[PDB]
Amino acid sequence: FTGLSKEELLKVAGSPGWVRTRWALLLLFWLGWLGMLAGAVVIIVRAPRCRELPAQKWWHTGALYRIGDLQAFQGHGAGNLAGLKGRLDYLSSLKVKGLVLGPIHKNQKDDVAQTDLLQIDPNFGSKEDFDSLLQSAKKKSIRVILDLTPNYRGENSWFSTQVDTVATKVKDALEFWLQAGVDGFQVRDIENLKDASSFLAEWQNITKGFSEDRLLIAGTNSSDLQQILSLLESNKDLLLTSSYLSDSGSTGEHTKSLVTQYLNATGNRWCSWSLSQARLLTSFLPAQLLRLYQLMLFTLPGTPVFSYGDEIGLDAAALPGQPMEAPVMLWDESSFPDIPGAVSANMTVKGQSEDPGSLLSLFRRLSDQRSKERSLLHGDFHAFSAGPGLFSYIRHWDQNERFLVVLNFGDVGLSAGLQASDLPASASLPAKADLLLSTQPGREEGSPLELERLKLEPHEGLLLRFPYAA
Amino acid sequence: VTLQRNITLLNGVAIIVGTIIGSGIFVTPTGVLKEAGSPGLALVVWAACGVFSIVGALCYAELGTTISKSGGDYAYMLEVYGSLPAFLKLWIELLIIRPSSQYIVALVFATYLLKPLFPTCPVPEEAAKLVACLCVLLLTAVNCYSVKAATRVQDAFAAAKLLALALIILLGFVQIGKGDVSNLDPNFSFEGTKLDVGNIVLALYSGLFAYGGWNYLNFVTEEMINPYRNLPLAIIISLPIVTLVYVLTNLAYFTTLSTEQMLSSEAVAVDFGNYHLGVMSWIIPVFVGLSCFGSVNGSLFTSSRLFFVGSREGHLPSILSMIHPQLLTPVPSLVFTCVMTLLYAFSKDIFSVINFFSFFNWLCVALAIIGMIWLRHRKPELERPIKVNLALPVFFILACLFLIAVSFWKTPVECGIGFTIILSGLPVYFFGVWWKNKPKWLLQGIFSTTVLCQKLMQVVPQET
Ligand SMILES: CCCCCCCCCCCCCCCCCC(=O)OC[C@H](COP(=O)(O)O)OC(=O)CCCCCCCCCCCCCCCCC
Ligand SMILES: CC(C)CCC[C@H](C)[C@H]1CC[C@H]2[C@H]3CC=C4C[C@@H](OC(=O)CCC(=O)O)CC[C@@]4(C)[C@@H]3CC[C@@]12C
Ligand SMILES: CC(C)CCC[C@H](C)[C@H]1CC[C@H]2[C@H]3CC=C4C[C@@H](OC(=O)CCC(=O)O)CC[C@@]4(C)[C@@H]3CC[C@@]12C
Ligand SMILES: *[C@@H]1O[C@H](CO)[C@@H](O[C@@H]2O[C@H](CO)[C@@H](O)[C@H](O)[C@H]2NC(C)=O)[C@H](O)[C@H]1NC(C)=O
Ligand SMILES: *[C@@H]1O[C@H](CO)[C@@H](O[C@@H]2O[C@H](CO)[C@@H](O)[C@H](O)[C@H]2NC(C)=O)[C@H](O)[C@H]1NC(C)=O
Ligand SMILES: *[C@@H]1O[C@H](CO)[C@@H](O[C@@H]2O[C@H](CO)[C@@H](O)[C@H](O)[C@H]2NC(C)=O)[C@H](O)[C@H]1NC(C)=O
Ligand SMILES: *[C@@H]1O[C@H](CO)[C@@H](O[C@@H]2O[C@H](CO)[C@@H](O)[C@H](O)[C@H]2NC(C)=O)[C@H](O)[C@H]1NC(C)=O
Ligand SMILES: N[C@@H](Cc1cc(I)c(O)c(I)c1)C(=O)O
Repeated sequence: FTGLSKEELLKVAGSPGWVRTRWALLLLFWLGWLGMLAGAVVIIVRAPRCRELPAQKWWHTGALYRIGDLQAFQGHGAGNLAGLKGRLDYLSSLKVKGLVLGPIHKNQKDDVAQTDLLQIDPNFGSKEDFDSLLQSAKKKSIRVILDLTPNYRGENSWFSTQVDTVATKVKDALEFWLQAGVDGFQVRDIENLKDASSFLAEWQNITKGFSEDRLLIAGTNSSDLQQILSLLESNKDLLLTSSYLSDSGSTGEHTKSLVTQYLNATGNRWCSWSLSQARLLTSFLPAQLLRLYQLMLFTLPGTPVFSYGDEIGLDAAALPGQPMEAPVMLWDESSFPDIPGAVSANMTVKGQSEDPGSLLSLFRRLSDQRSKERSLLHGDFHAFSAGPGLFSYIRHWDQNERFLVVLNFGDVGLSAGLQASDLPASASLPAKADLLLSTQPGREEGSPLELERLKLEPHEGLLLRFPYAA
Repeated sequence: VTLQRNITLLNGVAIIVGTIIGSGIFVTPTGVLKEAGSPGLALVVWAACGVFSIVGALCYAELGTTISKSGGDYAYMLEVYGSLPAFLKLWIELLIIRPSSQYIVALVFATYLLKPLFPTCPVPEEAAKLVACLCVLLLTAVNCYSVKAATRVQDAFAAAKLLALALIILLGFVQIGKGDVSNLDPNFSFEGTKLDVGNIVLALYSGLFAYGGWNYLNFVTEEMINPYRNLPLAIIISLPIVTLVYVLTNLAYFTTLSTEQMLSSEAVAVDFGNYHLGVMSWIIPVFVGLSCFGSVNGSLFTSSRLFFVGSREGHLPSILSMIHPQLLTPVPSLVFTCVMTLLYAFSKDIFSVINFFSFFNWLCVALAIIGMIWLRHRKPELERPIKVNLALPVFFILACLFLIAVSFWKTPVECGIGFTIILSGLPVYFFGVWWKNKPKWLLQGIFSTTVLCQKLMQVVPQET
């Protein structure tokens, strides 16, 4: 209707000169299609397929939670095993993966003949209540680790007379409690054990000989590096919590050396990062360093281990009339019975759980980032040089978003001075990075920050973040 | 030289089923659960969004049998709202809306086809754009060769995606039989009922994205075999089957992953196959690629048949709507669809059109039913073989306005931009359509370009 009809087109468009060119156009089309396909395949094979997931276990994903004295976790009277079942929705909010339960077996005193590692104390609960606790945590996806130090009431924790009977009853307790369905064990104070190096290997051989989904944790009180490495001669798959980190530490150039030296001596294995074997952070730290260490322990390459109350900044040296090994947990304001009024509103679980600038509001975001992102999970660690008093490092896995953590353990304000100059071509830092959080209030969240004029306040830590690029 | 009538019932069910079932059932269960909290509330959102679409599909079957002309939802607007508010829909659908929902689906096809080669890592950009372009350029040539070929492609790929979804239902109904029943009995652990207004209606919004595209058989009417019987019969067969399959597949998603395993994922079908196969787990992203290869073939057909029909009236240039005889296919409309689709491979951010897509979608479906009830009184003499009882449009027509209100108040800054893009079709209208008697510097050029394209493609006008 705006051109030729049928018959005029069948007149003009049927001649040589017009049919050869349209067959040439068909030739050009089906030659361009195969050229595009060849270009695509050539682009594909000249690329980087992928890396490898390193086949993680359950204790590689998040943090463990140590509950020492079970009577003081909830309170008097209801200090039993079934009461803890009413608390698992708090722990699942903390996103811990494990639960290092305290020693619950019957131990009177130094009488070896009446310490039975298979019989639960009647003041904690009964076997069916224990199994209900286990299966409820299994439904909540939390694993239960059972401590098994025999003398958990004496001074010498390993029964300072002969060693064969206690070593053979601990060995016998593993093959019963594993059939009960527990997911690991912890043995504390192994420096009070005669020839402990050859005993841990037998228990580790037994524990892995039930499944590869089983754990053994071992705890000392030694800060010696060369004593720690001797425990890890024939044991490589052991978790060894100790007092290696704390000991000192108003400087950050000394903490950087501790972390780098422990990683270099071990051969970059899987380690546990904690401050003690049974004590809280406030026993070694001031209140002005609880956030800097909480940022550090969640980003270092290993498994962080915490005790109960390390998320709320609990302190036994603020309320008198309390033991130093087992403080009371501050659930609500009416918790502590004696001296009615010393407990404050910023000191409890309920008081900090709405304030978005507390300790419990930082622990939740950090445990949210640790168990989720593939850089902090099984990435590579590279710490680099900075100013006088800065600990600065980078986690980078393959192509996920990198993390640059910058910590200032000092008390004076200063610059950053990020002279990297050695970091590899797969992880060299850009000119602009984001900012996921900060330890101190008084910054803005989400903004792309520049790493040349970054200044830092006293006792400040930052969790900047940049994605994979050139 | 008419087109044909060669689409039966079974070729009509495939055009609807293969276009509804795309990549929504393999992605959006994260989104509806993330904005709904509980599995049991999502499992009833995915039926409340289903019956809504069954209602609207029945009302479009009414409108299709009444006004039995092709290019539906544009011929139904041209009869009612005139020439200019039909040109205003046809101008948006050829510039933005149709040549983005084909490039996006081709890109999904490409990035899921090369997924078994790159797991822990993502596929390369220039290696996926080229496979998307090959997917478009092969299917346009298959469609230009014949129509009976382009129907048997869609018949194969609709059955392929149906078998792929039935595989997931069968893998779920074994884990139901293995007694791992941690969900679906002790449920409603969140219930997520009300933040201020926006908790149940946003789940409805995402579930209604998952059910889209049930009105493409109206774009291909005046080409069905017996369209007075088969056009509502294909829709009535096609829609509740999609409803039951979409419910059963989401039910099978909850017996494998927990809630947090589903919320932090990127593709629930990939994590489903990772759990239940381990080895031979490369089947599931292959079948997602086949499921997105069927839909591009389904959409090129209807977009070509819409831009065909829109030039018979004079809204579009007249080189379009010219059949090539012998292998009677509208070649210069398919060429135009394909080229305008490949022009969106130069945009570096293409997923930023889905909001305007959904808003424009629900607005034009509202306009259509308003026009249907406005014409049912204004011309009560037409032949209506299938007549619908009222308040099935009215409950649909109020809920469409509520969905325009939701789409408008979720991002106004982009919806106003899209409103300006809609308003940008007026000078084209007054230059080409309304300004009759163009000067001879143009009327010779238009005719000579049409003759040049005719001598290139060997096409005659449509005269039967
Ligand atoms: C790659 C080419 C493949 C061929 C397939 C067809 C391609 C052309 C489709 C054009 C679609 C444009 C839509 C908007 C047009 C405005 C609406 C309108 O004006 O009313 C109809 C109106 C009615 O005219 P009628 O043809 O007399 O009915 O047509 C015009 O007014 C034409 C004047 C405006 C034309 C603007 C077109 C701009 C793109 C030109 C592309 C040229 C390709 C040449 C290919 C061969 C090269 C050797
Ligand atoms: C993602 C990739 C790996 C899948 C490729 C899809 C199909 C396997 C390809 C292969 C060849 C293609 C087509 C090539 C041409 C034929 C001719 C056709 O037969 C006729 O021409 C009908 C004859 C008649 O007119 O009567 C049968 C199907 C069809 C469209 C083929 C259907 C399948 C296509 C689209
Ligand atoms: C960018 C745009 C302007 C280029 C458009 C050119 C077309 C893409 C070319 C490619 C090859 C051409 C043609 C090559 C040969 C003809 C004749 C035709 O052969 C027959 O008619 C056989 C009869 C039958 O099979 O029944 C096959 C399709 C057709 C129209 C082709 C349609 C597409 C043409 C016009
Ligand atoms: C578990 O430890 C035992 C020994 O502690 C290993 O078994 C064998 O022990 C004898 C002596 O007790 C050696 O002479 C054998 O060579 C040991 N067999 C080996 C090394 O294959 C046993 O191998 C350990 N378990 C595992 C899984 O290594
Ligand atoms: C770990 O704790 C013990 C007990 O306080 C420290 O002292 C040792 O005590 C035992 C008796 O239980 C003695 O047999 C040892 O001789 C003591 N050790 C030394 C070095 O004399 C022990 O020092 C602590 N470890 C560290 C590293 O301080
Ligand atoms: C592990 O630590 C040592 C010292 O703490 C690093 O230094 C090397 O030490 C050896 C002998 O101890 C010397 O022969 C090398 O010259 C030292 N190299 C450097 C660069 O100082 C050692 O490099 C660390 N291991 C790794 C793999 O870096
Ligand atoms: C809870 O809040 C009280 C009230 O602000 C804190 O008491 C303040 O302590 C700082 C130093 O620790 C003093 O500089 C302020 O003068 C104190 N305020 C008042 C009103 O005396 C208390 O320290 C907070 N709790 C904890 C655990 O830090
Ligand atoms: N529901 C389809 C997506 C889709 C939406 C619309 I709106 C549409 O017109 C078409 I065709 C397809 C899917 O499952 O991906």
